[PDB]
Amino acid sequence: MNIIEIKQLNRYFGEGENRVHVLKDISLSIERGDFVAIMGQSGSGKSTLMNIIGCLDTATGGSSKIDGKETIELTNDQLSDLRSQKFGFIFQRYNLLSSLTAAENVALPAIYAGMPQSQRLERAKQLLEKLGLGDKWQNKPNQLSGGQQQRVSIARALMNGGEIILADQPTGALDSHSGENVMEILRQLHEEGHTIIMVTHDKHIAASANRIIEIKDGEIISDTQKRQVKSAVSKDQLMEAFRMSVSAIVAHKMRSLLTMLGIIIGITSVVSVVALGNGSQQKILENIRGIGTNTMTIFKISDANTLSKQSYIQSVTPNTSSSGILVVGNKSFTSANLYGIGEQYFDVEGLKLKQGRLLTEDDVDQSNQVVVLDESAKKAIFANENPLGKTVIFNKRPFRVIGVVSDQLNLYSPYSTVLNKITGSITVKISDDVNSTVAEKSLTELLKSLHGKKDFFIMNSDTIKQTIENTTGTMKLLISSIAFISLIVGGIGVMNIMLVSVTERTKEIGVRMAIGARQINILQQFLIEAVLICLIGGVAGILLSVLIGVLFNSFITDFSMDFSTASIVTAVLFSTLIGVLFGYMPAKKAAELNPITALA
Amino acid sequence: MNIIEIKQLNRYFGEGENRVHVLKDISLSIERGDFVAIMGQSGSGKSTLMNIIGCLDTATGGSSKIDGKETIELTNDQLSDLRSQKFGFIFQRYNLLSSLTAAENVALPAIYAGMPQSQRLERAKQLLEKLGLGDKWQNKPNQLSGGQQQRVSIARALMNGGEIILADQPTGALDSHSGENVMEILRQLHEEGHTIIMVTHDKHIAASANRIIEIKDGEIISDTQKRQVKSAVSKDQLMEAFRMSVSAIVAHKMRSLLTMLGIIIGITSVVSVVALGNGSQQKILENIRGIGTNTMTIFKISDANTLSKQSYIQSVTPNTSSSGILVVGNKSFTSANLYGIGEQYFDVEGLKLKQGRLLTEDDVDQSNQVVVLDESAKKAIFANENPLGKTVIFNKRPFRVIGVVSDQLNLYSPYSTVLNKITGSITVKISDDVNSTVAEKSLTELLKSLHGKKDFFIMNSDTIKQTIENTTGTMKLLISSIAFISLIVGGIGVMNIMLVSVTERTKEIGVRMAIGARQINILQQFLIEAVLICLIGGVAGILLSVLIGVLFNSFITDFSMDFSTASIVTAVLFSTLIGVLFGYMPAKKAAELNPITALA
Ligand SMILES: Nc1ncnc2c1ncn2[C@@H]1O[C@H](COP(=O)(O)OP(=O)(O)OP(=O)(O)O)[C@@H](O)[C@H]1O
Ligand SMILES: Nc1ncnc2c1ncn2[C@@H]1O[C@H](COP(=O)(O)OP(=O)(O)OP(=O)(O)O)[C@@H](O)[C@H]1O
Ligand SMILES: [Mg+2]
Ligand SMILES: [Mg+2]
Repeated sequence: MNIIEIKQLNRYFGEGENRVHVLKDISLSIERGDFVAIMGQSGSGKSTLMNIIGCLDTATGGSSKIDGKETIELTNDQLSDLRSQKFGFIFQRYNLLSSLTAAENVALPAIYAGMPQSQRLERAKQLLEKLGLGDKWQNKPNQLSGGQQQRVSIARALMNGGEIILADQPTGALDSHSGENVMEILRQLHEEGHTIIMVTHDKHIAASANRIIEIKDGEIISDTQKRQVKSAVSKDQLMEAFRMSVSAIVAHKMRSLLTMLGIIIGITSVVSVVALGNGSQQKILENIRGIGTNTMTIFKISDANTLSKQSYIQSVTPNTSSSGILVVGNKSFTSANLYGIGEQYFDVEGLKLKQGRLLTEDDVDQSNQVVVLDESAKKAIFANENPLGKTVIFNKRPFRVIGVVSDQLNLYSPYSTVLNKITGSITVKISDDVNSTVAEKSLTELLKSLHGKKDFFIMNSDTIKQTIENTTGTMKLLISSIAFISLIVGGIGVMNIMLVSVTERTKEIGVRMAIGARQINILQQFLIEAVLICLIGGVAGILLSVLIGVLFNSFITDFSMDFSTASIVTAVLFSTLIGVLFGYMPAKKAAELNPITALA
Repeated sequence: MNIIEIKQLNRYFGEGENRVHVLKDISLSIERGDFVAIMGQSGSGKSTLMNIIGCLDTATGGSSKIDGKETIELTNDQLSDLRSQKFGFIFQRYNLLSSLTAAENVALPAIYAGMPQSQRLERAKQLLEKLGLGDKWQNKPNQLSGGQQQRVSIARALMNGGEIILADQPTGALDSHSGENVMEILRQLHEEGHTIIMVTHDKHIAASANRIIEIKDGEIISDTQKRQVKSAVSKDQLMEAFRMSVSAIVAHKMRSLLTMLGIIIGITSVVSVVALGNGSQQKILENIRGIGTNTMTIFKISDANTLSKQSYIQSVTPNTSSSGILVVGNKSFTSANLYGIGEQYFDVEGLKLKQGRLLTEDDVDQSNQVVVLDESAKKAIFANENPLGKTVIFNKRPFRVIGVVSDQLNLYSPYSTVLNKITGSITVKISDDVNSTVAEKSLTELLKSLHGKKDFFIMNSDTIKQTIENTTGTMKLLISSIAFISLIVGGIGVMNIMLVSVTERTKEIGVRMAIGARQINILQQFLIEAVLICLIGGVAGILLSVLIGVLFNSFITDFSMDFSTASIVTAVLFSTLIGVLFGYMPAKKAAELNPITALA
């Protein structure tokens, strides 16, 4: 019976005193397959009514029903169908996508309908033939005249062959020839049973309509008919969406490259400060560990034998000293010290080999008369001359100098040599990883298991092992809070550049919604636009930092940038989960507001 | 004679095969004060010629002369004058600024002319009266119909009363009433001696012209006259620019807030990592310094007296030991050690006061029999009981226990007590700031100045003083390269958000250029927009970090975030010098391209 039925239609804009009554109790039924012209004075409400009909706006009050179905009660996808297949909208200001060619702009409504791309380009091209722009099918909107852009808009409206054609001043910018041809087209679609509702100011145009409504001040003045009326009788979706996203990204080279370089940094920063931090910790903790060791002085040799058979004890020394008199040259250095020490004593106290060698196993087994010299008691006795080989005399008893060591007269001989050839404790080096007060109570246990009840007045020096654990806690807090900054820094960095760049195309959404796209079709390409730009700039990131590391480890002597694979994951899994969230969120808020509101 | 003289005018677009010949050897003289209508088929070259006349485009070849002056040879400011005062341009697609009201859009050309704002709003309002939009003077473009926007465009063209009025389809979107009124206006300006060149498609409109030119395919077909023709007879600048910048900033709340929060971070990051870094260095270097001191053992008392009178020597100790036997209870600890030490020895070796007191001056002056105990030789002798007061017996000679100290049987008495009451070197503490091998050769000098030629076999331990200087160099590199990152991070952060947000209004520039603004008038508000948004987000920055510091120093036990005033300056002077450079650069590249090219 009727195709459109608008009863009691009201429409307001604005917020009193800024509010205006724009459509005033409009009641209009349009007959199926009619040709209708709407005329009126500039700013009377004509475009506003056209939008509510084609489901771009929605009225403040009153019913509007397409094929008798109330539009407000329809679902958001149900509406997006009407806009793809029921309506075909020629916009007043033509609303083309500026990055697309003419042809591409025409075919676009037919992606959301889901026709194969080979068919689209040929049809779109034929629509531009019929309308006179077969010449310009490759031109983008801003390479066309206004009247050309207008005809591209007309083409697009005709692309999905919608039953109803809403034409809002479709000849405004065109000569009478071009304008007639366009009327020719519209007339033929009327003849093929389409329904035409056309806003116009030119009367010659309005004559091609059988019905002519006049609007003034939001109300309906005229209603004229020449005759009576005739009676009436997601898988590929994503392949396409991906293609959309890519050309979208290539079209906006700047926005894209900056967005992606935004994420690149918010990775390489976080990663390069985690790896700078752990590199300087290695060196700082090492500079401390090399200042002296941590040991437990027990102040027989089978005790110190099995003491050395742990993994929580790294080295062991039997100890025994001697107070006596040395001789070299004429000089006779009185009250010298000959420390009878173990195989591994130079490990246990971390003394470093300067010159020659240290006490081998053969020397302690044979009670060899060989002495390793203290740096200070080496230079004093031998001036600046090689002391290797040359002899000393401790208590009228020769000793062959076999090497020199670091500091903390001191002389180091085997314990077997001092208990055999000079006179007749047990120190252990507690491991770096094991806990200090654990081992103080692990050694109490493990030795008392060798019966002897005492004297376990066991002393142990562990102030290095303290100020390591003390400065590892400080270096953790530093690296941890520095990473937490640099991460929050370049997450906001991404959010800014993302929030801007996507909201910068909320009109592009409003167009896509008006020409048939369904809510989710938006979210498809805007997710794909994000992930595609996020996991390129991710890959760029992880391997840009790598290159920085190589540059740093090359030029930097002091410490090495040592990476963490945990940070790499964290930084990437963060900087994309944030960039995708802020690529989606704004696109989704756009696609869900009324197309016209998006269009401004 | 003539006002416009166009000889041999050619015009191409595009790059073969994409290039098109669009204006073909056009020769057109227009007579001063004429009323001219240009007609033609859609896309024949009409708008293109209109732009070259009004100095928005420039021709590929051939002359174009306004009042006989060749336009290409004019200077860029000379052109910006013509656009403010010679021409008044009604654009085809109306090209309003969307953030301005109707009135504001109309007056804008008259800021660059430099009329007082009180006069502008009243005139702009009157132009909107004459054209029918006195009702809507507060509406922004996107609160108007197309025909309303059109009339706002017309108003603006008439605002500077330009002699020539280029009107590109100025009735396209308006009813015959509104359109006639507009023709009424244009006719009256013709009557007041203005010159009118008007592109149109409507003939009734073209009849109001005395001359009617037809263009087709870039060439001139018709030329008709009804009659012959009549013969012809920076200081405030910145105040305004500032106002422009502010409303501009308030209009773009998002772009602005993000840009400014962009700089906020690129300060607070750099500053919080400099201050985290120096805080953790303080603690790490302290944890090292407290592990032991650096000293120079000289191994009489007036020597050690004047040795202590330096600022490169912090404390001094006379030294003398004793090997003997202690007694408490029945127990009799054999070969104990009684170190005869100085006033300040517990400073010199950094031993810390546990319990009671240390050797006062009165004790060393009186040779007091009082002993300070080693942590270990205190606990061993007195189990877990207070040893303060209670007596020991070193070599059948009482000693009153006066306190306890840290470690590195050991007993500490005055040197005067051991050289008087027990038996009958000089150690110095080299200062933290002075260099170590300097003082080794400053003490050689300063003591030999006390005659004595030797024995200056002076030893000194300074491995702490090494591993501080060794880890200050490592902590410098860390803080230095971490600051260098976080700084480059949030300079690019600013550049991105700035580059985007300003290039996002290159059309706004192209409009402003077409309506009279001079090149520098652009740079004025875009500098002011930057500095105004940069030195707000700077202030926000310096005092956001301050608040973070207070939060950190509150909750964090371990080390304190200690700020640098050098970083604060660096970070601010960087993040604004970069943001201003990238706020200016793009605006300036826009303002210097042809207005039409900017308009797309
Ligand atoms: N950047 C460009 N690249 C290629 N071609 C262009 C470019 N700019 C304009 N053109 C072409 O030059 C011609 C200029 O036509 P013009 O803008 O004068 O149209 P018009 O006569 O004003 O149309 P209408 O009557 O609808 O207003 C157009 O046909 C257009 O295709
Ligand atoms: N967001 C808004 N706020 C306030 N007023 C608005 C808003 N949107 C539209 N209007 C007003 O509602 C009216 C709608 O008019 P409409 O868009 O139908 O003009 P039109 O008849 O199409 O004009 P033309 O004939 O020139 O195309 C306008 O007069 C406009 O001022
Ligand atoms: Mg309209
Ligand atoms: Mg035009």
